[PDB]
Formats: sequence, structure tokens, C-alpha cells
Amino acid sequence: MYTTAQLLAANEQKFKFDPLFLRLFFRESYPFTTEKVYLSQIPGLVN
Amino acid sequence: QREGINASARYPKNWVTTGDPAREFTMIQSAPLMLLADPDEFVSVQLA
Repeated sequence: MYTTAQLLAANEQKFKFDPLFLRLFFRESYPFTTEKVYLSQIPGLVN
Repeated sequence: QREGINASARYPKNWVTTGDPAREFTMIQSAPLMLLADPDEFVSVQLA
């Protein structure tokens, strides 16, 4: 019963994480009000 | 406990004996328990 045993340690030491690609590549975000989404592309190719 | 100073880093104590042989003392007491918040942070590489 006389075994209090106080501490002061709550070490996390648990992670290594930074995506950086949403910040390197995805700088622009766009919320939708539309159920579905189009995204087309035009190729230019002549002789 | 007489000064309630048990909780400390070091502990000086100077004192003297009585009687025909008169002689003094100097004293230090302590209790190191050195620690590491992250025991696995350091790697001990034994070179050979």
C-alpha cells in the first residue's frame, strides 16, 4: 500500500510521417456540389 | 527528516563528536538515478 511510485514519463517515440506530395503536387483543392465529376483531356497530334 | 530536506540532489552534513576525544566530521549524501526519456533513441555501436 505504501508503494506510490510516481513517474513523469509519457514517451511517444512512435511515428515518422510527412506526405509532402499533397503539398508538393496537390496545392489546389476543390470541393464539389456535384454528385459526379468530369475530367477530360485534349491531345494535339497532327501529321 | 529533521529539516525535512531528504528530497534533494546532494546533502551536506557537518557534525562533531563529544567527550574526551573531540573530533568533527564533514558529510555528503546523495542518490543519483540518472535516466533517459527515450531509452531506444541511442544506439551503442560496438566497434571492432
